[PDB]
Amino acid sequence: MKVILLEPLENLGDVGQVVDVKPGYARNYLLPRGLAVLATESNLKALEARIRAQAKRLAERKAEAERLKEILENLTLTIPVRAGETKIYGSVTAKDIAEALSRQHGVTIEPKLALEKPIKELGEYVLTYKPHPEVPIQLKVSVVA
Amino acid sequence: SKVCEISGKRPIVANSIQRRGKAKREGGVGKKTTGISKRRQYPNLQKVRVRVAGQEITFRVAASHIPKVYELVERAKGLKLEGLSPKEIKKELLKLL
RNA sequence: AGCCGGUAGCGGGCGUGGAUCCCUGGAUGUCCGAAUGGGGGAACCCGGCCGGCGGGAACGCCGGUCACCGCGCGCGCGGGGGGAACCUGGGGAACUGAAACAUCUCAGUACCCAGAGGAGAGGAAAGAGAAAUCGACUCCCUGAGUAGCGGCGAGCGA
RNA sequence: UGGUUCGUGGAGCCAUGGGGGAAUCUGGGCGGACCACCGCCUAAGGCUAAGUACUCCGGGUGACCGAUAGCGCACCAGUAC
RNA sequence: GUAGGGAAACCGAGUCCGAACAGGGCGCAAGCGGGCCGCGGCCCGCAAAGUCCGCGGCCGUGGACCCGAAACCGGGCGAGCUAGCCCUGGCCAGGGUGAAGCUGGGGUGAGACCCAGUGGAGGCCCGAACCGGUGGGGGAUGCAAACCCCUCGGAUGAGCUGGGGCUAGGAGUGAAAAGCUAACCGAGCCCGGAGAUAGCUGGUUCUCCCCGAAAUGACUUUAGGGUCAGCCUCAGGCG
RNA sequence: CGUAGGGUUAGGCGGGACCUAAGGUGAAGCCGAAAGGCGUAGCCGAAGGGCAGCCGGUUAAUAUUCCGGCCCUUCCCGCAG
RNA sequence: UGGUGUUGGCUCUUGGUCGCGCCUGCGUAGGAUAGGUGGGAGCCUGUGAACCCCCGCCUCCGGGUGGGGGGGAGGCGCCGGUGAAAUACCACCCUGGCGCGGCUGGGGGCCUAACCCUCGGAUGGGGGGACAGCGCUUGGCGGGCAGUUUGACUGGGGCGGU
RNA sequence: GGGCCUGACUGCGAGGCCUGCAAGCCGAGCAGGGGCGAAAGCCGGGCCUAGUGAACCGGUGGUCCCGUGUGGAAGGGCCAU
Repeated sequence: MKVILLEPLENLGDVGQVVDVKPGYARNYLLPRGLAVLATESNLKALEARIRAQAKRLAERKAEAERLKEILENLTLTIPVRAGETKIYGSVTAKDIAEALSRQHGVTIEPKLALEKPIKELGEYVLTYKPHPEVPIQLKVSVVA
Repeated sequence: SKVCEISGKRPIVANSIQRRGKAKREGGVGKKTTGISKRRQYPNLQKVRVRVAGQEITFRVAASHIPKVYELVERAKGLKLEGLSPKEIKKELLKLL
């Protein structure tokens, strides 16, 4: 009959999917070996509870995001290093920007952030945040004397 | 075979009627009963063996109720088992009926 | 106003400061018996633990206590056996009747088993069945030997 | 298969050993195959007095018996044997 | 009971078959008075359909007049008899025959094998206890519901035996006789179904009076039994 | 045979407080409409194993039992090794 | 003994079927091989023309058609002709077949994990294995056993005869 | 021997034979619709007496009589076989 698979399963389906098998398979393979569970009203729900909960946790994730989309892309950032024409007297790793955005208009997030190496020249920059999948924030940053 | 531990289904006595002749509905002359005798019909008993609270407990059940075993187990998760004897688990289980 | 059973007698006692006798309650209640500490060829035999007795360690006797199963949270509570019929349920014949016999009949009777109790079963319609009806169940009279059932036989029978 | 008057019969209804296997009132069962109307009733949990049966036991009464009768036993009988 | 006819719908003193308003089947007619009164108006009595109870004769259903089977079925009781097996013990005087093996010797190349001695085997021999039961006689209301005298078989074996155990009724057990399973086993006993059934046999109890058969025919799983007819008898009616 | 009264004395004999045999019963477990049928363990089960008393005297009636002599067994406490 | 339940996984080869992918359809006539009935006056080309070569499959032997390759602005239909039906082209369904896959019926092998057996050990290993065992049902064999039947007349019964 | 014809009728049936029952047998006549005959008339199988089988249970045709709340239907009834 119908079962809810706990794991990915070859030619049946992805975990959580509900597939229809012969009861012999279910009862002597799937159920014993924690591979799938019977599709009863009582855990047909636990399917949807997990679903609903998943949807909402992502909803807030696209909420406190949309905060960090309007509040960000809506300011700037100077850097109080020194500069002898070009190239910086200190140098800003994103860990600085971390604590740095956490400084001026301050602010705080958690790095990552696109600074594959730390900032060695000066000038006009706009660094790729991405707090959450499919939600881009370009962010204005200036490096000044 | 005894009685199904879930449904209480148990052998019944029933007649083996032997007939002869072409049925009326088939234009024949009628059916003639050439013998009745007592027999029994059995529940289709089988074995279900389930692990419950990390213990092997087996039911002897009719086929018409095998999934009832499995419904019990599922229901039985919310029960204070461990580290019971196999016998008292089974007991506790049936109580869920 | 007598009395110490049916019993007299030997040999001794009691009773109108109320005996015998009857009613009620209570006490005692050996051993066997569901029998239950264990064993066993029923009324015998043998033990553990705690307490007492004897000079009492060995011995023995006294008192308490100790089976198994089902429920509850080791401890409680229940069960067990019996009962003339009566009751329900699980099983269930044959003689015989059919002037033979196998379907049919005797009969769901006899009987076996389990359970119930002073009764038991049944019991508040997924009913009846033709009345714009009735309104749980049981039980009696009737319906009715009707409707029907039936080697449309014997017979069975709402 | 059993129950019912129903012995396969046009065989429903009730119960159910086997296989298949729903729905929650615009649901379901029934009114004797089936269908359509028109009606009836709400299955798959349980309890429920009384009216009923019996007579070991007590009592009352017999156009009942009267020791070969009446219980097997009027008596030390479920005994002697 | 008052309405019947029809399979029925139905119709109804009629109804069914039928085309019939032929024919036919099955049905339908009510009493006896006497009187008042200006022919029955209709009283009134008497009788009756019918029915209810009592009584008696007979019939159905029950055991159905009484006694009697051989048997069938259910539930129990029996292996203290007997049969087999299991456990554990016990018993078998004495005598006789003299296997294999060994030992010595003979033999051969070595052997076979021979001879003696020893040895002490065996569902071996004779014969008590013990276990049988051949033949005859006896016994025959016995000493005895299986006995006694004489005679006979086995008697180290498939022997006999004590004790403890197990297997049972369509079942046991059986070196097999359908033998044994508590003195009768072609299916134990006991109790029950049960008062089975008995077309068969027997028995059927006081007195007087009247009458008075049959032993045939038809049919009959009938033939010594029955149904109808014939013959007997009683009551009412006819004459 | 009737009525009466007397008579059966054990640490060592027999059996029990020891053991196991067939079988039986039977925690565990299996099985069966009910009754109930099975079942390694254990327990029950003896005329088998184990286990310490001989000879004589006495009574109308008991005696390896009472008495006499000689001789043992176990359990308990103690002492010593 | 067939079916079904207990009974499950994976391939291989065949059957049935359904989703499309495709190509197939041959009287006379009619340019040629017209499968049926709708839409049809236009279609095709950089989603690059006739021709050219190789092959696949079709063959009723003349063709058809898939692709490949060079060519690359070039080719078909309403009309017309024809016949029972007329035309490219857009459909939809056939007919027949090839391939994909659903769902399954036969088989063949393999698996293990139900069942079953086994193993000083075990929520385990080894073996059997979806068979066997068992439930319901189907049909058969079936004195192993059960209930019964096995006529009457009759110079007794039987036999014969009726 | 021939001609035409289907009375080898359908409704009935007064009255009888025979007879335990059940059956078996004969039948004139009225009606429907016919055949042959000029007609009188004859024809309800066969010169006659054997050539048969009671019920039950079923098949077919017709009938449209019952039809389980109602319309049907299932199934039966009646007539034929």
